[PDB]
Amino acid sequence: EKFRDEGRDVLLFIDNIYRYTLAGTEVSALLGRMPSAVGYQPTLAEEMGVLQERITSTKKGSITSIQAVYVPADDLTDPSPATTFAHLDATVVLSRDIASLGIYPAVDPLDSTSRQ
Amino acid sequence: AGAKEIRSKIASIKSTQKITNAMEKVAVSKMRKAQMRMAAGRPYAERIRQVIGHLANANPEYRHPFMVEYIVVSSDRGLCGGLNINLFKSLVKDMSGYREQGAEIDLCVIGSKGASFFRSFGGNVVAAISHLGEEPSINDLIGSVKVMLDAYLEGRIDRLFVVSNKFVNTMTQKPTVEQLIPLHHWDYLYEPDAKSLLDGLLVRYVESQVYQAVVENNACEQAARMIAMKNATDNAGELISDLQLIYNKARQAAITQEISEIVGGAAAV
Amino acid sequence: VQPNMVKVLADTVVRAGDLDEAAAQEALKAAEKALQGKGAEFDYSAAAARLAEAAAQLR
Amino acid sequence: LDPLVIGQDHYDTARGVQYVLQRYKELKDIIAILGMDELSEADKLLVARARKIQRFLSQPFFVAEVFTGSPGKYVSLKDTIAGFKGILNGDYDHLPEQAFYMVGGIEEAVEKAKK
Amino acid sequence: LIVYDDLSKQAVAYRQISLLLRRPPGREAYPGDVFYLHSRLLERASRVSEEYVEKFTNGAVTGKTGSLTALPIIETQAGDVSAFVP
Amino acid sequence: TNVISITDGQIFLESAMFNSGIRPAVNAGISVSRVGGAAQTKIIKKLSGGIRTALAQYRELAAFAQFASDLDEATRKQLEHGQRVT
Repeated sequence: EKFRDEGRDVLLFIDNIYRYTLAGTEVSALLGRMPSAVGYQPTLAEEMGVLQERITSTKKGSITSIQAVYVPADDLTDPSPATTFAHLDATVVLSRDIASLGIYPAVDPLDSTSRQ
Repeated sequence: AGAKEIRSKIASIKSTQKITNAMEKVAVSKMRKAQMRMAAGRPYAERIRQVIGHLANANPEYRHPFMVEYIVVSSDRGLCGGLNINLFKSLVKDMSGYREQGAEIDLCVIGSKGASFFRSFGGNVVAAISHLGEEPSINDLIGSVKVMLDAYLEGRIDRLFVVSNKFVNTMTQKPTVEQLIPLHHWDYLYEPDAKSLLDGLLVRYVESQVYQAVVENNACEQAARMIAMKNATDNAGELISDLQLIYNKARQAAITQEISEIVGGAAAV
Repeated sequence: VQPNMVKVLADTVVRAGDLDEAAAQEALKAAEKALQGKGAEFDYSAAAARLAEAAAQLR
Repeated sequence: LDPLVIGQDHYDTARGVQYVLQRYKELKDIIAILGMDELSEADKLLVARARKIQRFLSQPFFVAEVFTGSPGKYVSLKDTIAGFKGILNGDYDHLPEQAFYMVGGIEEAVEKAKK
Repeated sequence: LIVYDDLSKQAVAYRQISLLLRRPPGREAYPGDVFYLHSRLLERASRVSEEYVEKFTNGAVTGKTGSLTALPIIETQAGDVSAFVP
Repeated sequence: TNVISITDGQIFLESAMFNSGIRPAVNAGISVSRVGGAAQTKIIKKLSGGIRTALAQYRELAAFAQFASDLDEATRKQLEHGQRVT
């Protein structure tokens, strides 16, 4: 946000957005709050919104974010993936098969998508 | 009930999907064995046709009854991708021409699914053979072929045809009807009488054409079986994907319910 | 035989009037149809459409 | 649904319909994977009758007329038993499967098959 | 080299103490800090640089790197790797 | 399921139809309006009745269309009209 306010376009890399959700679940349990669906914190959507709504394009500059995503039990309907996908604008999928052919970067042009 | 029954259904369908994927290649392997057997029998039929052509042109002294004016091939087993149905559907098209012409029909049947078809509609069977191996032998066809040849010599049949599938390509089996009985510088040195030679060669010619129709239908069957097992493998994959979605719902419900019973129990203590 | 070609067209079994007739008579006996019928079979389309749809719905 | 309350004719017709629909429900997974053509000659006939019974159970209502346009139908118990008994006995094996859909009494299935 | 023959039994013992101390339960009744229990233990297994060994030993050991390798063992239930502790 | 128990009909949008290029992806097979039949104007009410049946005739033949060109004239005309209405 300081670099954005200097009039720049900035990249914010988040090592794993699932670990941010889990840290919120752990803190919520330590504070004694009543758990929600699948055992997540009752504040799941608000905690994601407070972080994701600051990453935007403004009149001064912008912050673009690349976030690594982990899907629990390969279930795309789980509350963590389901809450995260509401904020994403693009999906880049890396393929082990494409890397085996010697092509780099190993993006899958068929599975990867963008709202743009 | 819950997650346990769904997990058992998935495992059962997953085991079946693996063999239908493998059996598709087993059918392709058997398709290639049938295709080499189709080619191996051609030199004999074409030379018999070359001999009869000259031996009839050069000898205007005698005209065989076969030179002046249905045998149905079907499978003995399951997994056929519409092979027998497309053939029976087509037989009616040529029979319709016979109904407009007012002509009578005699039928010969090769294979168990063909016998089951005519038996379910009241079709008049003059001869029938079944339970032949995937690699048949011409000596089993002699019986069924002779009854149909005799009916021609007795004047009971005006024209005879062989109904079978033709191998257009590895993805296409075509239903067909082919006429069997009604078909220059030197002369041959006949040891026996020419009538005996022409009469003997014409019998070998028709038997050879019926055998080639049977072997080409078996190549079409293995090609149809490949498509059918490919489709079964693909169809099972859609069922497993849907059952995985139902399982995930039960996984989330079990975790939510256990926590709701646990939180209620700790609030009372 | 021809001046530049020799073709031998062999037979798979020993033909004869008895074996040749017997296979035909056995094929009449094998045509075991308790009720012979007529052959008109007007239900062709009713069965052909059912199986055409069933074979399409499978794919 | 007791022989001492409704009589044996109604009771056996209802039990016959349930037996056919139960057997059709057991074949659903096999039909989805291998198709209808792999079933036995007995199962094929039962599945064909199950599909007709399942469609004959449908009925246009006098309160549902606004949704589609079709006129409503009132079917007596006598006509209901006669229709399902005939389908179970095989008296309608020749009529097409779509002739039973939305027709009230069994005689209307015979008239719908003429189109 | 260190082998922890059952980290799942350590988690069960810590869950017992936490429930008897009346601390708030989460998924599978484990406390909110069960991830921190195993993470605090497993991040000690490491390889340290020559400068770390030279600083720790006050120059008694020079030009050598030390290490601790860990082989933790965990028991699954009917192959379910999606359980909380696993 | 709670909102369907309150509202007077639902417009279902299908993911398969949307990914197939049919962008206004309304699923006619299950989308319904209870009070809306009395709300249409005379011109749209009279012309729409013939169009909902055409889409019902297409729903059963759409997937098999590539090899359906050899069927009877009735089946072929119903499919051809169904593709044009779609």
